[PDB]
Amino acid sequence: VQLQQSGAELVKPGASVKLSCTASGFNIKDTYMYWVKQRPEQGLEWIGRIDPANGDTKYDPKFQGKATITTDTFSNTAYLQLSSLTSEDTAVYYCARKGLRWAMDYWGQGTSVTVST
Amino acid sequence: ITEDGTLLYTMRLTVRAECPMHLEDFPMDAHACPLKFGSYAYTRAEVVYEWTREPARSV
Amino acid sequence: NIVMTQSPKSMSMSVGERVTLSCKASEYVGTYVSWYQQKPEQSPKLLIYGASNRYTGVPDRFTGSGSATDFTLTIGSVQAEDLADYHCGQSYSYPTFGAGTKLELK
Repeated sequence: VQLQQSGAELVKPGASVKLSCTASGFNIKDTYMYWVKQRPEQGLEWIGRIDPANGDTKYDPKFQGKATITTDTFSNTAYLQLSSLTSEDTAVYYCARKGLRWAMDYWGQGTSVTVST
Repeated sequence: ITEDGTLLYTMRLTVRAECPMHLEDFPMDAHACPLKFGSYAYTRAEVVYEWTREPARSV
Repeated sequence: NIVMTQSPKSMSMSVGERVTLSCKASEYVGTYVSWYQQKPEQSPKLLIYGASNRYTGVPDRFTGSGSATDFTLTIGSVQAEDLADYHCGQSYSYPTFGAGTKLELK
């Protein structure tokens, strides 16, 4: 109904990041939550999902280890945390929720992660 | 019953279901046996069904 | 992994003519195929969920058609506010998206 993502972030290479996504209009427990990155003029790439009811999470294999997704039932927020990132992942990151036919009906506005020195 | 009002309801069944077979290649034949379920008495405007996990992992 | 192939990669066209976008699935994905529209600097917007189910607020000129492995998004009476990237994504398994189609005005 309304996903509110954190602001844009500039991060030094090799550091860590913590993106946020506050849901308004529904309980995150009632759906799955999705994080999706998109490089400039490129296709959408799926990172992983979380089930806030249990905390069970799944990750795209190429994001195994590098990304971790956690939830907070109290604040109705989903968190994407990137442990150690190079310059390649200087892409926008999207927060979306599961929809009717397992479609992604509501997306976040996107947090622009740019990395340089 | 979870405190938020979410219900889990499971039951053990033995289901016998029609599998219409086309036996032209018998006994070298392969079949796709369906299992269709839905709501009696409730239309799509009242009750909808969805798979609990990814569809590929829900059976 | 189910890889979805989207064709054409880019296509230019004129207003008011029927344009069809095709998506191909590597494996079986019954009808859990979605079509998203992304205008520049905007998040994707769900247009078609399932196979051939318009999402609320989608004009009746957007038509989705599906199969086990072949899906198409058809725009009928095209308008000038349809210039956007179009992505197809499967949801039968862990979600994967196609490259997308960059619509152009010509």
